[PDB]
Amino acid sequence: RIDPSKLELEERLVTVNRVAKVVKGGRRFRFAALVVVGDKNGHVGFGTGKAQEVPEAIRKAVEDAKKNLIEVPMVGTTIPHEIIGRFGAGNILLKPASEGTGVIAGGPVRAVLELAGVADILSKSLGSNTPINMIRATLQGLSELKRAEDVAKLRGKSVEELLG
RNA sequence: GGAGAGUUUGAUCCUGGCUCAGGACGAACGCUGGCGGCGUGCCUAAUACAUGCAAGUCGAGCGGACAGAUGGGAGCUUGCU
Repeated sequence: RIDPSKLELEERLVTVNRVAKVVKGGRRFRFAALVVVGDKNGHVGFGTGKAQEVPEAIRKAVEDAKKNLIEVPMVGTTIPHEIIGRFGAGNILLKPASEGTGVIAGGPVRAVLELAGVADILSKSLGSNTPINMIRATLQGLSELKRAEDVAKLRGKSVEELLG
């Protein structure tokens, strides 16, 4: 479903890109923005930020962030299993680990996983070093996650039978 | 038990290069330098070497030399032979 706006969003920015456009006179410098937005309890999202200024792009990032959020399973403050997302030439894989392992991730990706609350991820940016698509490389993989009690309900099977 | 970042462009994504942060040296150089353990210390020339030492041991394997004086005796200077 759609995640409601009845939460506590923390919304720290990642990068700012100044982005041009060439008219009869000369250039026109605007700014681009993207802000990873969420709580620390499993809801992550973002939106684009476009303006003619610095701070109003920060404002309009929050709108589509509250229009588009997504939820992640938090089994033991980890991802419950291993997955590899492949959206648009930026491959970023996701590996779970033990609870002491911290958050080892790429630059913009590290400002995503701490905005999940999930603190145990190994990852490695296989694909390109572009900030929009690396975040698209994360949530697309995080969308394809599964829960332990859910797939047993999908299989019509016991949850403990998935473990033993 | 797996971090990435600058760069082609007016601007964007890819693509693709190199660059960079890290870790080691039997390392050298520049500048400085108080000490203590533990460890290494000719990779090039297996090129040439002054000087000293680096493999001898058994007299219970053996002949002889080699000193020896336990005493014995000799010639006298009492110093010796």
